[PDB]
Amino acid sequence: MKTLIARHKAGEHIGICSVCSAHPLVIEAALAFDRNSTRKVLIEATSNQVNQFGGYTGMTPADFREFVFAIADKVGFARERIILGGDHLGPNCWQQENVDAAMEKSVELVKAYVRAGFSKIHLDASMSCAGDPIPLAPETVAERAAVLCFAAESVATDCQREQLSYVIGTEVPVVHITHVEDAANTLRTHQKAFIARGLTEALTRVIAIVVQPGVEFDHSNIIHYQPQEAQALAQWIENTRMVYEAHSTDYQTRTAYWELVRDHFAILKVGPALTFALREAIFALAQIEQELIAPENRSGCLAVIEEVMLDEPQYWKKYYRTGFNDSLLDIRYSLSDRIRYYWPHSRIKNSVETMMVNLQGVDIPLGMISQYLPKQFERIQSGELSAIPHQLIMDKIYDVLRAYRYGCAE
Amino acid sequence: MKTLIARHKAGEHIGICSVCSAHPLVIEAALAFDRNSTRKVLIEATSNQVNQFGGYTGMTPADFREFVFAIADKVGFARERIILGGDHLGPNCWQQENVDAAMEKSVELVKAYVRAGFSKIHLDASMSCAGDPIPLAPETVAERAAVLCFAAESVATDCQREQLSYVIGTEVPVHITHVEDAANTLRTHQKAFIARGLTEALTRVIAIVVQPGVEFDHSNIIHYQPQEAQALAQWIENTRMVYEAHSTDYQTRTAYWELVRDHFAILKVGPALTFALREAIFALAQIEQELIAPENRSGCLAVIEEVMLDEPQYWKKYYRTGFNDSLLDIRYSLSDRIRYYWPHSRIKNSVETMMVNLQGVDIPLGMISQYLPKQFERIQSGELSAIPHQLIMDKIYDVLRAYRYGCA
Repeated sequence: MKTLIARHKAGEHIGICSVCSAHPLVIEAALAFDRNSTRKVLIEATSNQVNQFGGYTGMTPADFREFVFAIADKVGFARERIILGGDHLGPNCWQQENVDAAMEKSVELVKAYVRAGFSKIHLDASMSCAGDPIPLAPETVAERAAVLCFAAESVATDCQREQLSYVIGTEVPVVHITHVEDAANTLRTHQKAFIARGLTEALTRVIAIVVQPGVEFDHSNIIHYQPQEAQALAQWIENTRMVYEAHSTDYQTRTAYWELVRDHFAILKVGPALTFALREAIFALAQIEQELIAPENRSGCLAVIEEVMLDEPQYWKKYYRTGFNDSLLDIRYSLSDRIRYYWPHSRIKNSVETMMVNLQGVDIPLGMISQYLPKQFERIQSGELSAIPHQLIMDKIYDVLRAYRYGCAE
Repeated sequence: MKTLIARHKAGEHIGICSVCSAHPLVIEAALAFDRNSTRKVLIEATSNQVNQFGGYTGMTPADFREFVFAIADKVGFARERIILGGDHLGPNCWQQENVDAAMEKSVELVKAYVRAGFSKIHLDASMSCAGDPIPLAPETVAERAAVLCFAAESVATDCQREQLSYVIGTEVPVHITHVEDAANTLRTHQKAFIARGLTEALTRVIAIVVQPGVEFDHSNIIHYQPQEAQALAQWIENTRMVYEAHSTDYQTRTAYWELVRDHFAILKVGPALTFALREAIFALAQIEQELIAPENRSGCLAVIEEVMLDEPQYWKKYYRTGFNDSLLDIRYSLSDRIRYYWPHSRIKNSVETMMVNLQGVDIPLGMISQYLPKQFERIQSGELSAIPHQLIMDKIYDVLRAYRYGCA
């Protein structure tokens, strides 16, 4: 959103949390969390999650829109308060193909997103395809981005075009804090590639550049933002119309989010942390169900989750450790959150629902909430929350959204 | 303390947290929590815990003093910053016995506390003994308090006497205390104390126990309703005393603050401290199940459950009858009857086996977020480590933090 960024550029401490999750409960929580505020909610898909072929979620951009809208309707959240975004749009998942074929799919990808009413468009053709040199000449990155912007602008209706915002650049190094001269060079070459295609107006719609401010996580480690080390970057962006977008901002302290927004990292992408919180809720509720529910009725859902992930290891296998118990500890507790790819699995969905139905039929003792969901227990104590399983899950996800809101709001 | 209450009577928002626990770890947490402040720490025992005959702890009041002091020495807590008190001192343990046998036990109980340097003394002889009318006449309750106070006075040094504070009354009903019944309790105690020659000792009565509308049981908390305790709050302003409130466990930090404001200046906590300790133990046992090799696991939880099922005297009258229900009560009830089992030999050793296993291992961040999320947030902000002992300490500090919010 242009107005929010303009308020930031005029010196207001304000940022936006970009929700990068396809999980329906996470999207429900994101929308519910702001139901009674006036803030816009930003939800973004990656070209892998959703594209013209359905990505891996079986959703086209049009599908994803209606999916989010249907959740919004159920919540009571006005569809117009929703910003939809495309993350890392470009040849990303057609990387193994030659330039022509990957760039043909990328053009139709950008067009699919734009036609579906996605207004925030991240253009990223920094990856080398088959036959390409490694790495790309920075001029080649820019040119390919201009081709993608040209495609967006050409399918846009007049109304959509004026509302389109472009993000450029990538967090991927060609943790290493981005050099100001590389960010400068990324802008300069995008400028030049845009002008070479007559994209003079579209260039004023490039609102953000992606940099690495010094944040990351892997399995059991967080790289905490160090403001002193990002001051050069922070200062460079001030003499532009743009803000920074930061990726992989998950698991930072609420102080860091505030510092980040102060230092002009005003669009903060979150994802794993949201489903990580959801998963902690499900695990907590499953432990509760194991003791509270009669043995013939228990869902067995933790055993189901584990079995599925062990037999279809493809989404986790390249991330986790080899030792057997180490792999289970990772499957369960890694900040990386590779479990997020398995919630759609039919066995997992069925057993989690069985669990939910079971727990909705009985009052959960307060002491079990204190044990397994302590922060929810305290909110129940203060009369702000009920012991309803669905609300306990929401609240778990809200706590992630609360950390961001502290950073992004006044 | 008399100066704390004097500040309160002069209009300052100040309270004190009365820690009613015998657990060494909770006592250690209490002392370490105020290690760097200038606050006094109040630790109280009941007759059941500690008396002439050792109670159930196997500690006389003298033993309990050295036990607190030994913990204070390790923390680096100056012994002089500690206040030792006796809770519900009177014939509660020996109700089954005759009036005069239960009362002789009670005077020797109260003498032993005073001799051992306990400076805060709750006199409560409101229970009916064998041969008594149910309930006792308020005059009778008053009379027996005067007897116990006389016994406390009869043994103090000049120094100890100058320092001796009394509390009177009880929370146990004969629903929020009628101002009238509170006034009647005070009035009768004054008359009985005076009649016993105890006019000077009367000036040393610092508090009366009432019910301000705070309670818990297994899975329910009755939350303090400030507007319902306003009549009580305005009555005590006229008197030389403050209120002491019992069973304040599990309230909000804002209810604690409201309590002190409304002159419930002594707040008694106990089961919430050990409840928190038990949550840390249970979380660590789960972490141990997943991190430690099969041949080295403590079997902590299975030992606890077995021991509690086999020696069930401390919980049997509290918990439910159904077998699974009784397991859920044993684990999770806010009554925390498990607190009586920590000193058992099998439980102690399996808990220490667990701690030894866990101290050699690196606990993944993700597990602490799952099982100890508030501790994880502290680690996340770099104000705590993934050290098992420090994880138990922090669970107990959170209870203590809520009180400090209300009291300081």
